[PDB]
Amino acid sequence: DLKSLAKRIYEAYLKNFNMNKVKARVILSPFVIHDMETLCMAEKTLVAKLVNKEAEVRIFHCCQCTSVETVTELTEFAKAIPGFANLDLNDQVTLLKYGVYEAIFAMLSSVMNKDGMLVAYGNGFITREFLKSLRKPFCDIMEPKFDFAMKFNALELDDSDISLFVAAIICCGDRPGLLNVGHIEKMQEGIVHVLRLHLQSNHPDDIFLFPKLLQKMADLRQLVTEHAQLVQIIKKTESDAALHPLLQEIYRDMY
Ligand SMILES: O=C(O)[C@H](Cc1ccccc1)Oc1ccc(-c2cccc3ccccc23)cc1
Repeated sequence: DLKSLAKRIYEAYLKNFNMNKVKARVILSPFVIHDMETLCMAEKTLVAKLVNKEAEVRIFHCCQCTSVETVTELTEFAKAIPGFANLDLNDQVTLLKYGVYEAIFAMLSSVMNKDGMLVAYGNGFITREFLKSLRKPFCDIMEPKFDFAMKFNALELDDSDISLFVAAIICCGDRPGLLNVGHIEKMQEGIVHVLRLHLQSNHPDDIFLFPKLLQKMADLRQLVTEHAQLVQIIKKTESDAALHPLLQEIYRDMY
């Protein structure tokens, strides 16, 4: 009843996300981008988009491409959440608008380790060092995300846990401008119930796992606000680039 919903959500997650934590950890052992030199050759194989321009922009263009891919996937996933489809159109869109970036960063942790992160479906590996060497303000984009990932990854969740977490992020009753707050809260109530009990079953060796995750939720909301603004800065300060149209609509006057 509760069990089943966890199965249905986990399977939806498995069908709809190209990257998951089992597949990432397996990979994490091909091509390393660690300096401007190795970056260029990376751009002779991996990235088929910009295919000069300032290195900082090339990098984060490639990053926004993946954001958009994930927004697509999160939409597919959400449709498979029992009940989601039945929400008002405008609500489904508002939930995803305010939800996707929080969920993006949650799942990004899966491909990050203390050295760097998998990129482009796990065929690239850009070092944390390298990113930290990019000119301001670009060297300050990914650092807070690695910070979050190291704390998240310490909880040692698996995909079954993550799938329910991501569902709970999306189905959140307090996003600004919802119509049927009542119904979304009822949905949230159900999922969060399943999540807490699931964590207790799956990880009986950690009493406080569920509360730890609620704290991570708080962390991600702050992480997203900070990201929105640093994005805002870069839009004003740098025009050599341009933000993807779809991301422009998501970022718009939210936080
Ligand atoms: O939001 C995102 O998609 C990423 C963060 C992320 C990283 C890795 C995986 C998932 C998400 O942040 C971005 C940061 C910077 C730019 C960007 C690039 C070039 C020109 C720009 C001009 C103005 C504003 C922003 C510009 C795009 C996305």
